[PDB]
Amino acid sequence: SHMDFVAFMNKINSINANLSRYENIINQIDAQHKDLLTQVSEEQEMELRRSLDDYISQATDLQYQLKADIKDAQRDGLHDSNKQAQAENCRQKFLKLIQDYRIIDSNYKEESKEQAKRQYTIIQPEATDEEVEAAINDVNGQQIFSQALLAKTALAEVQARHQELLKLEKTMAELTQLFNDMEELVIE
Amino acid sequence: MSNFLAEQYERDRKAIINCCFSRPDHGEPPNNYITHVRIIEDSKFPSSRPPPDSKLENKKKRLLILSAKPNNAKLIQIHKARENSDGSFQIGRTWQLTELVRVEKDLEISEGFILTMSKKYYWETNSAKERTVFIKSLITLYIQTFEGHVPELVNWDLSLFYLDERSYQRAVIT
Amino acid sequence: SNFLAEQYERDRKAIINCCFSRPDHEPPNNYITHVRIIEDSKFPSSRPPPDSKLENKKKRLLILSAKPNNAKLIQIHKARENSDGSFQIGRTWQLTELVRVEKDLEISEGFILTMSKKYYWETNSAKERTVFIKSLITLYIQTFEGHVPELVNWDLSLFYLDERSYQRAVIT
Repeated sequence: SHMDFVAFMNKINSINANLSRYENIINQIDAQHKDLLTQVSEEQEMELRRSLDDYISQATDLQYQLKADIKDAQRDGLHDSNKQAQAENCRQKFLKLIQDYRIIDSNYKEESKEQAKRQYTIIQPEATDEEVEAAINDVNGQQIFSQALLAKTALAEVQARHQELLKLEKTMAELTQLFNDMEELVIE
Repeated sequence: MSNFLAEQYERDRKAIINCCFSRPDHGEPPNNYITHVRIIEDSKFPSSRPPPDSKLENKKKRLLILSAKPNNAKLIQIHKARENSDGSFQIGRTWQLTELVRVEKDLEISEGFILTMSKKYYWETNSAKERTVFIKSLITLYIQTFEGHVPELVNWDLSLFYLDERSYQRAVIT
Repeated sequence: SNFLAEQYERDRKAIINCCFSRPDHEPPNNYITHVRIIEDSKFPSSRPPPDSKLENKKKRLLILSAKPNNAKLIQIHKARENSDGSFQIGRTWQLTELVRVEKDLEISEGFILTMSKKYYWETNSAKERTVFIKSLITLYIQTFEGHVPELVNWDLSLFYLDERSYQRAVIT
């Protein structure tokens, strides 16, 4: 009906609202990445991690809602040429933003591995270069019982960056599975 | 009818899977079929655009197949096969997806494209929209596999791969 | 120091009297050990900043017990001391849920337990953390056929382990 159409527009307006909301979150995540890669004091370093941890969870929530809200608009358009394209246009915009996020965490990951290799050649003066490459790469690594040195507090910052690398790759694994979820044309 | 291609796609899909991606070898288990496409290759012009008057003797009917190793979904292989008279398929050349460096569209021929591994390979599909489907399948499979990177894209509409100008220039290997 | 042994002794008999004495329909669980912890209200899953206001700290206790019909069903409890002067259990895990036990290298009192979620607490001192973790892991070894949780930043000599014996006894 006619009233059954303005509800579909409310769905499209709600999706576009959470799409620009999701784009500003991704761009905010990238800003934290650029700042965390420079020499910043421990004072506001964890204040940037706190904002980053809050942004990453906000992204996870908006991804799940957009995944459901768009797929909800797709099945409404199963029997209308225009309602299908509008929901399809929201799906293509969603996938574009997932691709931006995936690339953003990709650049920050390689620039965090290189930033961790510079933090690892000091605690392990040997190994370089063949063995420092496989130390940062592949969980778990050499963090186990490298505790011969009980300056003493900075010995755990390499583990903070190494776990962040794991948290980044898991996120990209989530973004990859979300990217393939939206590529499925769900029917009902 | 514009829908016969989908009929021969599923037909070729079962044929490809039956003989090349279902039985063990000599012996790792077979790779996992992903997608395929029928390509045309010029025997005396394999790495560049053939001249417009190249007689049908130089043309070859081949197929490109994308598969992944059964114990690692991040090791995708690019295969090249031909139809046997028996009806099945025979893989002739296998590339590793990590070898993909450049993907170029032919601005003049709506079916031609260039893939660049260790060498340059010019191929063209049967229809203009089969080039778009397969290349979008290949690029998507690359971004998904290699941590969100892209090979050098030339003459392509970046929106087809859910990219724009500043995100391509940020994930391109160059 | 002296009072510390008397502090956990008054807590022990009070916890038993309030939560592990009379049956409430099944008989209660048998008390094993406990430790006084500090829980951050807004940062319960990671290290809080030093400038975290004291209005975010909470005085809780981690209690270990087991059902009287099976000494291999150890449960983890999070008790609360209240204004009434009484103990009240408000969170319960199964010992099988324990996956990762991590020690904070910078904070001598901080430790991380990873059940369904991650939980960061602080003991009242560095020695009380060692006692509770050494009791928790030993209880885990004795229960799950010699297996250990994923131990991080722990000197395995405390649990009579080394590098080779840990990779074979871990659950992953």
